[PDB]
Amino acid sequence: TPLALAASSGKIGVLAYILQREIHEPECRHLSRKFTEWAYGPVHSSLYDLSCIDTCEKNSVLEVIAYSSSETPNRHDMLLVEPLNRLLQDKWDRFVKRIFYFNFFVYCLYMIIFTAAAYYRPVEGLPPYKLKNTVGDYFRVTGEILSVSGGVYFFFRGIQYFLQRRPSLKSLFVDSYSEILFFVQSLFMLVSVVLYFSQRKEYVASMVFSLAMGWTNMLYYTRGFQQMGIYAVMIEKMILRDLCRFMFVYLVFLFGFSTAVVTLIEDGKYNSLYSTCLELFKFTIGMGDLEFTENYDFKAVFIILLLAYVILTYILLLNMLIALMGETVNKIAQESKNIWKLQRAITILDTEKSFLKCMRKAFRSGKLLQVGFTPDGKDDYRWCFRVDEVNWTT
Amino acid sequence: TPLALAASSGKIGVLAYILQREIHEPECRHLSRKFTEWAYGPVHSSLYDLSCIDTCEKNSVLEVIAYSSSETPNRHDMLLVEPLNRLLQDKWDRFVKRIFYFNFFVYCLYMIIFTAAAYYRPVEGLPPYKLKNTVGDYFRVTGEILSVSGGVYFFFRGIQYFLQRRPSLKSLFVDSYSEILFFVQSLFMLVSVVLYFSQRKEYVASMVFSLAMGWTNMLYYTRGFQQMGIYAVMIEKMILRDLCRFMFVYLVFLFGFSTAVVTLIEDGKYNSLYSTCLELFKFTIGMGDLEFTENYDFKAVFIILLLAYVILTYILLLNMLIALMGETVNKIAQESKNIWKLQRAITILDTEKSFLKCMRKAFRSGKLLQVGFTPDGKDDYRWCFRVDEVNWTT
Amino acid sequence: TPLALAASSGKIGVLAYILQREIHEPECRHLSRKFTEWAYGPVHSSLYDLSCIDTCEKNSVLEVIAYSSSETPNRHDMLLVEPLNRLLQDKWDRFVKRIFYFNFFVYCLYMIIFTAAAYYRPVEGLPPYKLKNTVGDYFRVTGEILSVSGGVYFFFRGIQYFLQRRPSLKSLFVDSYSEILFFVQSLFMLVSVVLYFSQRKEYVASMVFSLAMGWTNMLYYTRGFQQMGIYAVMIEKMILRDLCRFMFVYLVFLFGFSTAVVTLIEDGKYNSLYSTCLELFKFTIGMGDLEFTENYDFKAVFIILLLAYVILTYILLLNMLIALMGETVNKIAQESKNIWKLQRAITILDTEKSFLKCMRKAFRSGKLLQVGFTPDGKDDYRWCFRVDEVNWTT
Amino acid sequence: TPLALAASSGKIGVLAYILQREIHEPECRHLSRKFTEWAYGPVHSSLYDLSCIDTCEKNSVLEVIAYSSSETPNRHDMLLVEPLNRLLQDKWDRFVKRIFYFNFFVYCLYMIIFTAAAYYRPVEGLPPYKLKNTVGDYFRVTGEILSVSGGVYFFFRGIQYFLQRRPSLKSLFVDSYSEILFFVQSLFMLVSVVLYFSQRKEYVASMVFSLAMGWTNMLYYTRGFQQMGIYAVMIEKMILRDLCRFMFVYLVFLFGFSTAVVTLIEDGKYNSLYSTCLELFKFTIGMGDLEFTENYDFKAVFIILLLAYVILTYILLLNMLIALMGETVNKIAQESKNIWKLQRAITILDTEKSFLKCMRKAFRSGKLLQVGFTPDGKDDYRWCFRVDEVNWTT
Ligand SMILES: CCCCCCCCCC(=O)O[C@@H](COC(=O)CCCC)COP(=O)(O)O[C@@H]1[C@H](O)[C@@H](O)[C@H](O)[C@H](O)[C@@H]1O
Ligand SMILES: CCCCCCCCCC(=O)O[C@@H](COC(=O)CCCC)COP(=O)(O)O[C@@H]1[C@H](O)[C@@H](O)[C@H](O)[C@H](O)[C@@H]1O
Ligand SMILES: CCCCCCCCCC(=O)O[C@@H](COC(=O)CCCC)COP(=O)(O)O[C@@H]1[C@H](O)[C@@H](O)[C@H](O)[C@H](O)[C@@H]1O
Ligand SMILES: CCCCCCCCCC(=O)O[C@@H](COC(=O)CCCC)COP(=O)(O)O[C@@H]1[C@H](O)[C@@H](O)[C@H](O)[C@H](O)[C@@H]1O
Ligand SMILES: CCCCCC(=O)OC[C@@H](COP(=O)(O)OCCN)OC(=O)CCCCC
Ligand SMILES: CCCCCC(=O)OC[C@@H](COP(=O)(O)OCCN)OC(=O)CCCCC
Ligand SMILES: CCCCCC(=O)OC[C@@H](COP(=O)(O)OCCN)OC(=O)CCCCC
Ligand SMILES: CCCCCC(=O)OC[C@@H](COP(=O)(O)OCCN)OC(=O)CCCCC
Ligand SMILES: CCCCCC(=O)OC[C@@H](COP(=O)(O)OCCN)OC(=O)CCCCC
Ligand SMILES: CCCCCC(=O)OC[C@@H](COP(=O)(O)OCCN)OC(=O)CCCCC
Ligand SMILES: CCCCCC(=O)OC[C@@H](COP(=O)(O)OCCN)OC(=O)CCCCC
Ligand SMILES: CCCCCC(=O)OC[C@@H](COP(=O)(O)OCCN)OC(=O)CCCCC
Ligand SMILES: CCCCCC(=O)OC[C@@H](COP(=O)(O)OCCN)OC(=O)CCCCC
Ligand SMILES: CCCCCC(=O)OC[C@@H](COP(=O)(O)OCCN)OC(=O)CCCCC
Ligand SMILES: CCCCCC(=O)OC[C@@H](COP(=O)(O)OCCN)OC(=O)CCCCC
Repeated sequence: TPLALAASSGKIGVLAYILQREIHEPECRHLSRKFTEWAYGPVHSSLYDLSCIDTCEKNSVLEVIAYSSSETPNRHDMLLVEPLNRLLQDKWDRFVKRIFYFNFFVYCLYMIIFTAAAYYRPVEGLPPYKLKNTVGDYFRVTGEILSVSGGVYFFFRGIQYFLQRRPSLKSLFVDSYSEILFFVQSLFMLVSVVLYFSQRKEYVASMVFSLAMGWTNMLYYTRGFQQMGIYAVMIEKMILRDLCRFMFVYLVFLFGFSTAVVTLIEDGKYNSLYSTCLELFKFTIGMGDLEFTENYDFKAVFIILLLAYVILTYILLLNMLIALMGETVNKIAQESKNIWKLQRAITILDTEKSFLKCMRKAFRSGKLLQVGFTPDGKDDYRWCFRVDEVNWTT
Repeated sequence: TPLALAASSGKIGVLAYILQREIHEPECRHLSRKFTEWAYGPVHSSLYDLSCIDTCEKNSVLEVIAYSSSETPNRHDMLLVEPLNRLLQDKWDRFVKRIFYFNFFVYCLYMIIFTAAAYYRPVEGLPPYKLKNTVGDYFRVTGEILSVSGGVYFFFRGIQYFLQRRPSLKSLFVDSYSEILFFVQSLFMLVSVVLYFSQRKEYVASMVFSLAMGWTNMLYYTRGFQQMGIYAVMIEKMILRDLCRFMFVYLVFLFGFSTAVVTLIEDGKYNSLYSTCLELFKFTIGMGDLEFTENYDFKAVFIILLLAYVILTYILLLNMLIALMGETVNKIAQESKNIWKLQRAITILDTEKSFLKCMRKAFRSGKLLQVGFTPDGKDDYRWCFRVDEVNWTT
Repeated sequence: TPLALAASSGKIGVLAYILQREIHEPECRHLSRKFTEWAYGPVHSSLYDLSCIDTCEKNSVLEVIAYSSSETPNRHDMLLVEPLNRLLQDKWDRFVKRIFYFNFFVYCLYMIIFTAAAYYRPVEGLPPYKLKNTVGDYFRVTGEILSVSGGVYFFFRGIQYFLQRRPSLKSLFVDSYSEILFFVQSLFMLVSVVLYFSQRKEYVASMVFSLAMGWTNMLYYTRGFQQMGIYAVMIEKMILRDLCRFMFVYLVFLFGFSTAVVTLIEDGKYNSLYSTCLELFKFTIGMGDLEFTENYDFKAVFIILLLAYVILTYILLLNMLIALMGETVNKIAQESKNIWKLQRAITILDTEKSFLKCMRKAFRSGKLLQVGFTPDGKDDYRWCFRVDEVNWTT
Repeated sequence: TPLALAASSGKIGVLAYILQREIHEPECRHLSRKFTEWAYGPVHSSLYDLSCIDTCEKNSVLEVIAYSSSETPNRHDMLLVEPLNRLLQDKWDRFVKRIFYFNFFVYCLYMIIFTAAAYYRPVEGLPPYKLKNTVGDYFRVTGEILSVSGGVYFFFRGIQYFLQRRPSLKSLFVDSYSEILFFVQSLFMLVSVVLYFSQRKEYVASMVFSLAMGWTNMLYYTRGFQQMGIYAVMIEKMILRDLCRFMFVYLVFLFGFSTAVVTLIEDGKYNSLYSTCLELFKFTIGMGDLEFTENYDFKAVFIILLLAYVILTYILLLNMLIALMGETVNKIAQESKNIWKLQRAITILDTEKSFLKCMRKAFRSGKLLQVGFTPDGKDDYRWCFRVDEVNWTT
C-alpha cells in the first residue's frame, strides 16, 4: 500500500499528510481521514478514520514503523504524528499496562526463585546430587526446575522472535539489543544444565553468567515507567557512544604501559603480564599502588611510567569521559525520549500477538458513525474512528 | 471569593490582572486596585489596594498560594506578581528576619546541648542510671531533660501542623518534606525515652538516629539565606530526580552481581550475601579490592564478574550521574529559585500564626489615603495600600 | 571632576560618550576628544585626546576605575572602552611586561632560597643554633637572612598598601584578596622569627605556614599570562561561590554523622570525636573504611549510618559539586576574563608608583599635534594623543 | 599563482569564489570553473574544472592548505569548500582507505612482535647474549631484528619528513605533534641498540620508553575512523589546553605543600622530599593516607596542612578540571571535527608521494568534456572535471 510505503521509507511529511487530511466538499468524506464531528464552544472534537493504521491485514502502519530496520529516515519521529501518539497512549493505559506489570511481576519472581535456588546450591563435589528427604530439599529442587523452565521459556520465545521478524545479521546487532540479552541469558542457563548432568563442576560458571545477566536484564522493564525508561535509553547511549570510544583508547594505554612495566620488572610475583595488568587497572578504580613492587632495576624509569600512566589515563581520560557524557546528555535529551516511545510501542504490539484470542479488546475507540453520505451508498458503519479534543481561541 | 479561586487553581494571568488593574474614569477608584499617587519627575509612585491579599478573613491570597496542594498550574510562579513579591520582601526585612534567626539560634543551641548530652552518655550497663553528686552530673542530666523536651516540642508542633493543613496522604509525601523530617526526628527521640526507662540498651540506637537526623535537619534553616537557600533546594532536586533514578539501577547491578559472586564462592568468610555486598559496595567508594577472596574455583569467572561490575557501575554509572546532575542544574537554574521564594513565603506566614498576639506589627505599609472620591460616600480611610517606585523614560 | 564622577559611580554609558566624542564644527576641536587625523584608503587613523585619563593630577580615570570599592555599577566593564583597553595593552607590551617578569623571577628565586633554608634546618633541640665553620653553614644562614628579609619586605610593602588605599574593613575582605595573602605570609614569617629567638621549638609551625602560603601565593603571578590568568580568576570564583556553599553543607553532614558514630561506639581507639571525624573524612578522599571498628553494639545501626553518610555526601555532594562547577564555568566564561583585565590594570598602575623616578617613560604615545585651530589661540602642543587604526568598508 | 596565494594566506572568501565561479556568457567557458552539464529533472549535475587544485606542478591547492604553518586565517575551514570536501572523500573511499588500513595492520603487527620480543627478554646479566640452539631462540632474535628495523624505518622516515617540509622550529612544536612522536619512539629504540652492544644493562630503560611510546602512538591510526578520529583530536585539546593549565597549578600546590610537610617532619623514612611528594600525590589517585607518619612534632600543624592540601587540590582542582573539560567539549564540538578533516587530508596527500609510481590512479574523476566552444580553438580534452549532484525545488 502507498500508505505503508511512506511508513517503511520513513517519509514523515507524507505520513503526516495522509493521517490528517480534511476538506469541506461534496464526495470528500469518502476520501477524508480526519473528521471533526462535534463543534461546540471552542473545544472541538476530532475523529481519525484509522482504517489501515492499527488493525490492517498483514501490513499495518504501527507494525511497519515499529519493526523498522533502523536504516530509515526517521523511525523514531513517526510516532509523534497526532493519531499515532494518542492511540499508543490509549492502548497503554486501557489494555497493556496491566498485562505488562504482570510480566514484570513474574520475571521479578523468576529471578528471586533462581537466585535462592543458586544461593543454596550443594557444595560437595560430583554433580548431580541425590536430594535428601529433608525440608530444605524438595523445596529448592522445585526452585531449580522452575528456574530451568524459565531458561527453556526464554529460549523458545527467543527463537520465535527470529522466526518472525528475521533481522538478518545487521538489524540483529543494531536494532534488537534487548531480545539478544534475553536469549544469551537463556543460552547460559541451558549450557549450565548440560554441564550439570555431564558430571562437571564447571556448570556453576555458566549458571553465574546466567544469573549476572538476568538481573541486568531487569532494566528491560524500566520501559513503561517514563522517568525510568528514558533513563535506561540513556544507559544504552553511553555504552554505544562513550564506552565504544573510551574502552578502545583506555585499553590501548592499559595494555601499552602494562607491557612496558613487565619488561622492566626483572622477576617476582608481578613478572607476568596478567598480574600487573590488574595493578595498573587498580589506578582506575582508586586502589592504585605506586610502590607495588621493588624487585627490578632503574626506579626512576619505573615511576615515570606509572606517573605517565596516571596523568594520561586517570586525571585525563576518566575526567574526559565525564565531560563527554556531559555533552551527550544535552545532545540526546530529546532523541532518547523518542526512542523510549518506540520501545513502548513494540511492547504494545507484542502483546496483541500474545493475547490474540481475545482480539475484540485490542480494537480501539469503537467502530461507529463511519460514512456520513458516502457516494457509493449507505455504508455508515464501515470504518472506525477515534475521538480527540482541541483547545480554545477559535 | 473569585480572587482566591484564581489563586487556588493557579490562574496566573487572571491573578496578575486583578492585583494590577488601573484605569482613568469617574467611579473607577471604587473598582481599581493599583493606584498611582505621586507623579513627580519620571520616578512615579504606585499604591496597591491590598484588600484581601495579606490580611483577609480565613481566605487570604498569600495563605491560598503558599498552602497549595502542589497539583496547581503554577504554584511557584504566582509569587512573582508585583504586589506579592515586594510585600514578602517587606515582611522579611522588617519583621520576620529577626525572629527567624533567633529560631535558628535556638535550634543550633539545641543540637549542641543534645550532642554533648549524648557524647558523654554513661557507658555501664542497665539503664537508667543513678546520677552521682559530681559536677559532671547535674550538668548533663540537665542537658538530657532539655534535649528530651525539644523532642517533645517538635512532636506537638508536628501534630498541630497536621491538625491544621491536613495534607491528606498525597501532599504529605510530596509537598511537606520538611515537616516530616522534624517529626521523624522527634519520633526517634521519644522512642529513645521509652526504651530508656524500659531498661533496654537499644535506646542508643534510636538516640543516634535522632541525632543523625537532627543535624541534617539544620539545612532547613538555609532558607533565609539566598545563595544557601537556592543551594538546598537543588539538593532536594538531586535526591528526588537523580537518586530516585540512580539508586534503583545501582542496586539492581549491586544485588545482581553480588548474588552472582556468592554462588561462585564455595566457602569461607565472604560466603554470605551480606559480607560480599559490602565488598562490591567498596568499589563505589574507592576501596574496591579485586582479590578479596581466594577460596573458590574458576578464577577466570570470578574476575570477569568484577570487571563487568566495575565497567558497568563504576566507570559508567557514577560518571553518568555526574553528567545527569550537570543537566538538571542548567534545567533547574530558574525553577529552584522560585521554589526558594515559596519556602521563605511559608516561613513568613508561619510566624504570623505564631506571633499573633502582637497582630498590629504584621500589617504592612499603613492604612491611609484610601478612597479618593468614593461613589458610595466619604470613606477615605477604608482600605490599606503599599508604596512602590518606578523608573525613568516617561 | 565630572569625568571621574562617571568613573567612580561606574556610569559606563557616559564614560563611553566622553572618551569617544567627535563632531565636525568650527570651535569644536576645543571640545572634541576623539580626533581622526589620517583618512587614507579605508583604514582610518584615530587620536584620543587623553587629557585626564592616564596622567592626571591626583584623580586619573585609570586610577579611579582600578581602585574601586567593588560596589560600583560595573567596575569590570569600564576597561573595555576603546581608549582604555588598547592603552593598557600599550603600557603592558612596551613598559611593564619586562618589569613584571623580573618581579616574578625574584619571587621565584625567593621561594627557592626560603625552601632550601628550611629543608636543611638543624634538627637538634633548643633554638637558636651556633653555626659551625663548615661549608654548609655560612651558606644556609645566608639563606635564612635573605628569607627573613623577604618577610620584612612584604610586611612593609603590605603596610603601605593599607596606608594609601585604606579599604576600610569592607573592601579589605572583598576586593583585596591578593594583598592580604602576601601580608599573612609575611606575618607568619615574622612570628617564626620571634619564636626562634625566644628559644621555643614552635617556630617551625609558623615557618611552615609561611612556606605553604608562599607557594600558593605564586598563583598571583599567573596574571600577565592570559590563558593562565583567566584560569586563576576561576579558581577564586570556585572558592567564593562553591566551597563557600559546599563546605558549609559538607561539614554539617560530617560533624553531624561523626557525632552520631561516637555515641554508638562504646569504647576503644575511635571513641573520641576527633579520631572518627577523620575516619568519616576518609570517605571523601577515597580511603573510607566501612569496618573501621568492631567494639560497639548494634552493627545494623553502625552501617546504616555509614551508608547514609556515603549516599548523602559521597555519591551526592561530591558529584553535585562537579555539576555546580560545571554551571559556573559557563556562567563566568566572560566575567572572569574581564576581572583578569582589571587584575592586569592594577599591576600596571602599581609600577608607575614604583618606577616613578623615570616618569617620562610612563607617558604614552607622544604629546604632539594637539590643537588644530584652537579658538583661544595657537596652542597646538597642549595635549597628548594616541594613534589607533580602523577597518575597511567606508 | 594567485589561487595558491589565497590558499596560503587562508582567504576563505576568495577561495570559495574561484573554485565555484559560473556565468552564462559567450567566451566565458574559457574562464569559468564550475560547469553544470546535465540539467534533468530537478537533480542537476555539476562539474568542477579542477585545473591546479589537486594535480598541479609544485604548488597545488590541496598541498598548500594541508602543509600550512598554522598561523593562517583559517587553515581548518578551507577544506569545507564544495570541490575540496567531496574530492578528499572521493580519494579516501576509492584509493587510500585500503592502503591506510594495511599500514595500520603492519604497525599493529609491528608492536605485537616488538612486545613479545621484549616480554621474553633474557634475564641474566652482561648483554649481549649468545643465542642457544633452542626453538625459543632463533624465533625471538628474529623478533628483535624486525623490531630494530622498525625503529630504523621510522628514523629514516622521520628525517625525510624534516628534509621536505622544514617546519623550522615553530611549526615543529605546534603543527606536527604526530611526526615527532613517531620519531622520538624510533629515537629510544636506536639508543636502546647502542646501549645493548655497549654491554650496559640500561638498554632496557630506553627499550621500555620505546615500547610505552609505541602503543600510545597507535592513536595516530584513529584517523580514518570518524567517531574515533574526532575523539582523538579532543584528547589533543585536553592536553594542550587543560593539562597545560592544570599541571602547572597542581604542581605548584604539590611541590608547595610537600616542601611544607618535609620541614615539619623531624626524621624517619619520609624525611626526604621525594618520599613525601609521592605521599601527597597519592591523595590525587585515591590512596591518600592522612596518618602516613608519626615521627614529628605539632600534630595539629601536620593535619591542617594535609586538610589544606585535600581541600585545595582534591575536592577543588580535580573537580574543577572536570568542569573545565566540560566547557571545552561544547566549545570544540565543531573545531575538532574540522581538525580531523585536515588530519585525514594529510594522510591522503602523503600516500600520493608514497605510491607515486602508479600515478594514474591518483587522478580523480576523468579528464574529459573539457572545452565546450573554447575561444582559442578546439581543445575539448584539455582539463579534467568532477561530477557532483544537486537537490530538488528548482
Ligand atoms: C553483562 C552485560 C550486561 C549489559 C547491560 C545492559 C542491559 C540493558 C538491557 C536492555 O534493556 O537493552 C537495551 C540496550 O542495552 C544494550 O543493548 C547494551 C549493549 C551491551 C553490549 C534496549 O535495547 P532493545 O533490545 O530494547 O532495542 C531497542 C534499542 O536498541 C533502541 O536503541 C532501538 O534500537 C530500538 O528501540 C530497539 O531496538
Ligand atoms: C537521614 C536522612 C536525611 C535526609 C537529608 C535531607 C535534609 C533536608 C531537609 C529539608 O530541608 O527538606 C527539604 C527537602 O528535603 C527532602 O525532603 C529530601 C527527601 C529525603 C527522603 C525541604 O522540603 P520542605 O519540607 O521544605 O517542603 C518544600 C519542598 O518540598 C519543595 O519541594 C516544595 O514542595 C515546597 O516548597 C515545600 O513543600
Ligand atoms: C593556604 C590558603 C591558600 C589560598 C589559595 C589561594 C591563592 C590565590 C592567591 C591570589 O591570587 O588571590 C586571588 C584570589 O584568591 C583568593 O582570595 C582566595 C581566597 C581564599 C580564602 C586574587 O585576588 P586579588 O587579591 O588579586 O584581588 C582581586 C580579586 O579579588 C578580584 O576578585 C577582584 O576583587 C579584583 O580584581 C581584585 O580585588
Ligand atoms: C608518553 C607520551 C604519550 C603522549 C600521548 C599522545 C599520543 C597521541 C599521538 C597523536 O596522534 O598526536 C596527536 C596529538 O598528540 C599530541 O601531540 C599530544 C602532545 C603530548 C606532549 C596528533 O597530532 P599530529 O601530529 O597529527 O598533528 C596534527 C595536530 O597537531 C593538529 O592539532 C593540527 O596541528 C594538525 O592537524 C596536525 O598538526
Ligand atoms: C527456594 C529454595 C530455598 C532452599 C534453601 C535451603 O534449602 O536451605 C534451607 C534454609 C537455609 O538455612 P541455613 O543457612 O541454616 O542452611 C545452610 C546453608 N546451606 O533455608 C533458609 O533458611 C532460608 C530460605 C530463604 C528462601 C527465600
Ligand atoms: C627528581 C629527584 C628528586 C630527588 C630524589 C632522587 O633524585 O633520587 C632518585 C630516586 C630515589 O630517590 P631517593 O630520595 O629515595 O634516594 C634514595 C637512593 N636510592 O627517585 C627518583 O628517581 C624519582 C624520579 C621522579 C621523576 C618524576
Ligand atoms: C552538657 C553536658 C556535659 C557533661 C559532660 C560530662 O559530664 O563530662 C565531664 C567532662 C568530661 O571530661 P572527661 O573527658 O575527663 O570525662 C570522661 C568522659 N566520660 O566534661 C568536659 O570536660 C567537657 C564538657 C564540654 C561541654 C560542651
Ligand atoms: C532476593 C533473596 C535471595 C535469597 C537470599 C539469601 O538466600 O540470603 C539469605 C540470608 C543469608 O543467610 P546466611 O548467609 O546466614 O546463609 C548461609 C548460606 N550459606 O540473607 C538474606 O536474607 C538477604 C535478603 C536481602 C533481600 C533484599
Ligand atoms: C587472557 C589471559 C592472560 C594470561 C593469564 C592466563 O591466561 O591465566 C589465566 C588466569 C591466571 O593467570 P596467571 O598468569 O596468574 O596463571 C597462573 C595459573 N593459575 O587469569 C585469568 O583467567 C584472566 C582472565 C581475564 C579476562 C579479562
Ligand atoms: C641555601 C642553603 C643550603 C644549605 C644546605 C646544607 O647546608 O646542607 C649541605 C648539603 C646537604 O647534603 P646532605 O644531604 O649530605 O646533608 C644532610 C642533611 N642535613 O647541601 C646539599 O647537598 C644540597 C644543596 C642544595 C641547594 C639548592
Ligand atoms: C559541638 C560540641 C559537641 C561536644 C563535643 C565533645 O564533647 O568533644 C569534646 C572533645 C573531645 O574530648 P575527649 O575525646 O578527650 O573526651 C573523651 C570522651 N569519652 O572534643 C571537642 O572538644 C570537639 C569540639 C569541636 C567543635 C567544632
Ligand atoms: C538485610 C540483612 C542481610 C543479611 C544479613 C543479616 O541479616 O545479618 C545482620 C547483620 C550481620 O549480617 P551477617 O550475615 O554477618 O550475620 C552474622 C550475625 N552477626 O548485618 C546487618 O545488619 C546488615 C544491615 C544492612 C542494612 C542496609
Ligand atoms: C616472538 C618471539 C617469542 C619468543 C618467546 C620465547 O622464546 O619463549 C618461549 C615460550 C615461552 O614459554 P615459557 O613461559 O615456558 O618460557 C619462560 C619465559 N622465559 O614462548 C611461548 O610459550 C609463548 C610465545 C608467544 C608468542 C606470541
Ligand atoms: C626547589 C629546590 C628546593 C630544595 C630541595 C632539596 O633540598 O632537596 C634536595 C634533594 C633531596 O636530597 P636528600 O633527601 O638526600 O637530603 C636529605 C635531607 N635531610 O632532592 C632534590 O634535589 C629535589 C629537587 C627537585 C626540584 C624540582
Ligand atoms: C579541634 C580539636 C578537636 C579535639 C581534638 C584535640 O583537640 O586534640 C588535638 C589533636 C589530637 O586530638 P586527640 O583527641 O587525639 O587528643 C590526643 C592528645 N594528643 O588533634 C588536633 O590537633 C586536631 C586539629 C584539627 C584542625 C582542623
